[PDB]
Amino acid sequence: VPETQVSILDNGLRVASEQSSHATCTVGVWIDAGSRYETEKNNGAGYFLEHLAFKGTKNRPGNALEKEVESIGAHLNAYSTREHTAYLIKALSKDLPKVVELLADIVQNSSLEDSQIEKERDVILREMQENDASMQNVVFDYLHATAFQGTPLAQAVEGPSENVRRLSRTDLTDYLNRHYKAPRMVLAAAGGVEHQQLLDLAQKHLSSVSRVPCRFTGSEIRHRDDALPLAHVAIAVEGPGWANPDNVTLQVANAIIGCQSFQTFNISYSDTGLLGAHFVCDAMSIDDMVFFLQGQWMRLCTSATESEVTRGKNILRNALVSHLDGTTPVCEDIGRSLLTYGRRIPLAEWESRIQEVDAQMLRDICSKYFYDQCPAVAGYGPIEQLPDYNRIRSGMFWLR
Amino acid sequence: LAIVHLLFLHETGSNNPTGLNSDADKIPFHPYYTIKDILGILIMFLILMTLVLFFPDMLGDPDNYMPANPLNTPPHIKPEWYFLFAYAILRSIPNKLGGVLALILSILILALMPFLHTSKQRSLMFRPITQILYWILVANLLILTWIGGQPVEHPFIIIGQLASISYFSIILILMPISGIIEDKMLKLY
Ligand code: HEM
Repeated sequence: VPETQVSILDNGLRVASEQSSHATCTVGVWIDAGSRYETEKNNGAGYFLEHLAFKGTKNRPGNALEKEVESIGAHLNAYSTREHTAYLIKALSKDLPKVVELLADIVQNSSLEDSQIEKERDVILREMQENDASMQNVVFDYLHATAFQGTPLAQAVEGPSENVRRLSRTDLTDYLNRHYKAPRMVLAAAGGVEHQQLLDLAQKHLSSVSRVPCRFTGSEIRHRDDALPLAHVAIAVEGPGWANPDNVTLQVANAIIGCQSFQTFNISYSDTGLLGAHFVCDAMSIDDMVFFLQGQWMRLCTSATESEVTRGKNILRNALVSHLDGTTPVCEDIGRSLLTYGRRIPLAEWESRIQEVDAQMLRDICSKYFYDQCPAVAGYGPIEQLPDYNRIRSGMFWLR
Repeated sequence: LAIVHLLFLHETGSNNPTGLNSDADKIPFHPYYTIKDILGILIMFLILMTLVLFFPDMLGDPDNYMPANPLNTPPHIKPEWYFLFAYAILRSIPNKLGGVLALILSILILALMPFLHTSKQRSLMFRPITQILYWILVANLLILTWIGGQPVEHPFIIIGQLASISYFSIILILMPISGIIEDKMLKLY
């Protein structure tokens, strides 16, 4: 697998690329700026700037931005999490010259027309009025609120309608001018790109970007609404983090676990996270599932089996992202790797960290993170038969 | 009969001190209320062992430590305390039969109690006049417990006669009339 080569410019912006023989490319800008860096007075600034970022910059007033990136034939894209913001373009490699200049405008020289600001406010607000339809997102934005009470990690990416309505260009300008620093930025490219050409384009454009205790609280939120047909319940404990080595032995544990829609998640933030399971079931069976889940976590903690570990190591092995997955998937990995680890971890190092995992250290790490821990519980729907906190806390351990 | 008592209750669930439908707020019992029953068991054992190990004869009668003599009858015969309320009633009614019947009714009046409920509110948490009548009922139950102890002579007898009259009149007459008045005060009747 070709190595990911990283350079660093005056601004501090990093320019990471991983050349591949695929023909198109996914060039993106990552920024270490999310809802965790907001201070409850600008709780929707990143989301609303993510809406405003494609509505024209000085150089591209009006629909120019979308038009050109449309003409070139590039499906631009963007997203915001609690810690990272990404603006990426998938385009024919030859178009890097413009895929990069366009990205430069989007990060700097952007224009937040107040007129547009008004509309985006309405857009965000109205969607939020309906964002309630995404029960799962709701469950996961409370599994965050009740687990990180009193911290900037409880607040959602979208923010409360309140802030959305109460936001102005200057505020946005601040978030833009405060959390868009060049040392906190990665220009990532994946696919048919040359690293020297991309470095020269980053020196030509984007060389102007200015250079400048999270806690988990074992708790419970229960939103009871009996008119909903199905119930969604998420139970999590404190994830190790992004950099913690044991994350890998925890991923194998998730691969061992894999009622209904019983997914499993290991969400990681800067030295924190949520490790757990989300399941949707008919109200009458919520109790059973919650118990089954526990029994399983407990199984790994005291009774793993090399065979199953293997099953888990292999599934993890087929999850690692690679040139095969495509440019975007890879870029995305390049941007997150340079933002979180500070380097791109190659797949050989991932394979080494997977093959060093055995059953004994898996049950040791699972006992470190699951056994006798206070979970965060978030339920939405007909959740009366969902057990309260003593029964779940008692199910977090075995007498035997 | 206690197993039948528990069954006839689970069909309906326990009541709450507000007297309202508690279906919106119910919790488990094992992890939540058991530690409460265990604590109550511990406190009851504390009172039982301080009754046994420190004052083993404050509730019994000394004359029970003599052997049974049919030729002598202890001059002061009193049934044990918890039978006293009944004892008072029996002594109060002049007629022997009357006493026996009233005595029985004393216990039975309770069974008769679910047919005397004339209020639209189940509990007495929001019913102050019937609360006053209830505490007057507890008061003259304590009075009847005391009278039983007292010997037959003035004025213990009259109190006994009144206390019994007041007991039956509060349970039979005063509480449903008070519940009607309380329903009238809330613009319900
Ligand atoms: C043999 C003695 C008795 C025993 C062992 C007994 C035991 C119990 C138990 C274990 C309960 C369930 C727990 C509780 O509600 O606190 C209960 C409830 C109840 N008992 Fe008794 N009981 C006895 C006598 C009586 C008597 C004499 C009455 C009537 C005056 C009575 C009326 C009730 C009622 C109404 C309830 C339901 C209380 C409620 O939930 O509102 N019991 N009993």
